Amino acid sequence: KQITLAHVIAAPIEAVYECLGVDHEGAIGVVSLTPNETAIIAADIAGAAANIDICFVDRFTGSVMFSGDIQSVETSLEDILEYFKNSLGFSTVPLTKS
Amino acid sequence: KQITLAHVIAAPIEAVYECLGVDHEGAIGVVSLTPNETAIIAADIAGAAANIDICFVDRFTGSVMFSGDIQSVETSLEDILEYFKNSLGFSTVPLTKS
Amino acid sequence: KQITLAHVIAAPIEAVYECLGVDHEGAIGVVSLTPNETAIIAADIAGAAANIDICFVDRFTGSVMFSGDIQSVETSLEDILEYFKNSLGFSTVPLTKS
Amino acid sequence: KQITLAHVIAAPIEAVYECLGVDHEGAIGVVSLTPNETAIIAADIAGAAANIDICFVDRFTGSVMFSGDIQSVETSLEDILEYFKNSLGFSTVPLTKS
Amino acid sequence: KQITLAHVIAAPIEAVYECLGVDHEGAIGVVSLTPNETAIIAADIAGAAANIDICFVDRFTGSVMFSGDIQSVETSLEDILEYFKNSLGFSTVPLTKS
Amino acid sequence: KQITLAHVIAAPIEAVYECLGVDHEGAIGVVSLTPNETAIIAADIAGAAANIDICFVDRFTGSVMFSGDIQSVETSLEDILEYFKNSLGFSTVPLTKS
Repeated sequence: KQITLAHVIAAPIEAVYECLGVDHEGAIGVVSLTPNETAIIAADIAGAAANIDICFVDRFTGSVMFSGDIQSVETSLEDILEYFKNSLGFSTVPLTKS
Repeated sequence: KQITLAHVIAAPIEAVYECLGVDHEGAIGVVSLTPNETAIIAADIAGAAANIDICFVDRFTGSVMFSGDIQSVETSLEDILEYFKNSLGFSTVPLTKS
Repeated sequence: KQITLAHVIAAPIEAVYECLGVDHEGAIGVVSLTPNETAIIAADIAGAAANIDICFVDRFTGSVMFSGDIQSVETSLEDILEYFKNSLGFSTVPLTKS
Repeated sequence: KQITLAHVIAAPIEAVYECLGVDHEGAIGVVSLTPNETAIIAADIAGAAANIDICFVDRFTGSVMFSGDIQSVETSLEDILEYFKNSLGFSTVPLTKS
Repeated sequence: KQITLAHVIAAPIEAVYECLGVDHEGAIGVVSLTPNETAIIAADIAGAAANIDICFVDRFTGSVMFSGDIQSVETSLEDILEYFKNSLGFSTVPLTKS
Repeated sequence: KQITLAHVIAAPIEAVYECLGVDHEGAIGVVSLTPNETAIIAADIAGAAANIDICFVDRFTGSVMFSGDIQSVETSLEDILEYFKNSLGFSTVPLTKS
């Protein structure tokens, strides 16, 4: 049980927005974890902050992405890292910004 | 022989339901175990409570997911943990809620 | 976390330009990394040099391509390799030219 | 990083030419490699011998095809295998003739 | 590298002939292989027996079909299976009749 | 190699008949399989019961449809499922009625 990425893109670009198909507004939170199925649980905690929009949940690769105000995304990532670490006994990586 | 996840999502969201393709009603039980093939045996015990709906069984990764009323999912997970522990001699993780 | 390709094509040809659909001017930077989703983060750093044009970002295969003056592409690739190595703790391959 | 095919068809037929849409003259060099995006780099090296004509470059499947005199195609395939092996650290298959 | 189908239809029907657009005479050899591009190489070996007529070559799906006397089609399929197995190092399925 | 649909419509309607262009008499057998080209082989086995009429064979999508008495259509579907499973080593879905 590992979270290998819990990243936030503060200021994405047109090509990054167009790729995900979002409103060209806000940060993007990216998460990678193993086992791959737990992307469904991570997506749930990220989606609990109602202003966060789930971009895609891939249960095969273990990937989650979501958009919203920089602050909401950081809280969502922080919440995912905190729960998975303390409750689900995952070994989490530190949060990263670009 | 390990069950590394036996998790229930009590109140999933639109994006989580849409991802699995269910009726946007009920909890979701998630299970990870090794060896990976025994996802077929776990799915059988989860599917024995006839109101539980099997979402996907992955025998390559060792992943099972299923929907239904919060109570049915908990019983299904509890039954899987109890059988695999006592009968199949697995080392099980405690049941988790989100 | 691996960057397996960080390549620059200094002098591409008509068929290579026509394939990507660019202005038949400049070098092409090609990047492959795992996990595949981090193509979104690599594309962001490549797109930060405003004269670089993002050709395609594939989050499923982990592939990024972008065009612009040979010098801009090298800096973009160099920046991607430097950040992913130092910040995101990736194991990067050396930059390559054709 | 693998080149799984680097094949030359010395004497193709009407149906093979008509399928690719070439001048019904010369051999056809076929290349398959992973990652799939590096078909763009292989196409560049094949297209460097100016008498070779690029038929199609598929960056999604990792496929390159090109026509020209039997000798030009062999050199192009030989060059691709040599560069990818020595420079890009690919594990190449032997060249094949039909 | 896999040949998943190498099938012969000994006695096709009006609707099968009309679908392919052939002279309503002879067997039909059907071939599926991965990678998909090698349908071009399979078509070449099938077309080497000059009485065989190439129906379609799909390089995207990896599909080849061709008509002619039952004996010519069997030899063409047998030749494809033998070459791809021994030379191109494919894992071939047994030849099938309907 | 998968048969994903092997369905029979016992009592179709005017709009369904008019859509296919049949004599407004009998059931309709619908089949979906991958690879898509094997629709030609499925159509052959369905067309072997001479009272069955082939509606369309799509080798690109992998789709077959045919009309005739409810009993003939069931036998044709049953025969397709049995052959593809036992001979061609397909993983077949159960037959369905509407």
